[PDB]
Amino acid sequence: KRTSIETNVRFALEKSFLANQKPTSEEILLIAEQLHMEKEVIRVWFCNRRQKEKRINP
Amino acid sequence: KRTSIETNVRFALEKSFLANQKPTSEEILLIAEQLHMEKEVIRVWFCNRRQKEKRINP
Amino acid sequence: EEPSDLEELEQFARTFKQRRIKLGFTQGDVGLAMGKLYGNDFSQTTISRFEALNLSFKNMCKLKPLLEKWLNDAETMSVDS
Amino acid sequence: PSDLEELEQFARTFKQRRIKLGFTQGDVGLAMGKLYGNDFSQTTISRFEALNLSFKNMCKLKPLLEKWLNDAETMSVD
DNA sequence: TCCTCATGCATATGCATGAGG
DNA sequence: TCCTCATGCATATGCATGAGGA
Ligand SMILES: [Br-]
Repeated sequence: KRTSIETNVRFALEKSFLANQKPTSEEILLIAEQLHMEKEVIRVWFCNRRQKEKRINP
Repeated sequence: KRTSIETNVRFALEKSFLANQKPTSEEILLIAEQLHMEKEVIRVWFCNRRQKEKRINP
Repeated sequence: EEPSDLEELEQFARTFKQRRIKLGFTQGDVGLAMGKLYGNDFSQTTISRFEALNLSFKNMCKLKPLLEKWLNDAETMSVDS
Repeated sequence: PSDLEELEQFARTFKQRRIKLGFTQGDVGLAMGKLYGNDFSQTTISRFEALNLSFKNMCKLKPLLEKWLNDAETMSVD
């Protein structure tokens, strides 16, 4: 069970991370409203991008 | 002994492919010598690059 | 090499992917089932390339009927369960 | 000697040493499970070799991979 | 009731192999 | 090893899970 992002949605979703790396539950919902993804698809994406920022390499 | 292609080496090999898609065994040796690589790695790279060009979706 | 043959390959590739995912099979599950179904096993790599048409037209056309039988058999086992 | 440089070097040398032995990333994950009890996935090994893991998780895996290398590199030595 | 954290399934693909011309 | 052709091992990674702490 996986949901995949087109590509340009990811660029906008990345732009939102660079703007706010830790959004509130409300911001994530509006980010999803602006894009099209489910609200929980976005919650986890911000989790992993935070994880990836906390690594030795990326 | 795995062989990986440097990012900029891949651009150079692509640049030569767009100019000549089917080099001779002698040209392969000169490309490999100029890039300091085994001749078979260049030999195989040009094979795969021809194959992928004959795909419905490269 | 007609364009309707290329559109038949595009359409079926989409139909195979959605139906594989609806039935709950991984690409690797398909590769294994065909070995038991046709004797000749296939790899996760080949299934992936097929669903995306990362193969020659000649290669696509030879695999489509094989993958088609597997799907047809799977679509009738799921309506019976 | 910084300890972060110790992990970098060890991760780099582990990759070259794994490849010289002819082991895939997945084979390491499985060999460790049978040898040390908890198996790991090809994904986890790949991230270790590329330093795509936390400094805390990189430190937890190093000694495990360190023991496995000793056993694998002495397969031929009687 | 969202985060962090360790971890991996599933998929895409770079480099390769081998059968055959 | 020189080509095409069909195919795949091995690897990198996008998306996810779940245990555990605010
Ligand atoms: Br050149």
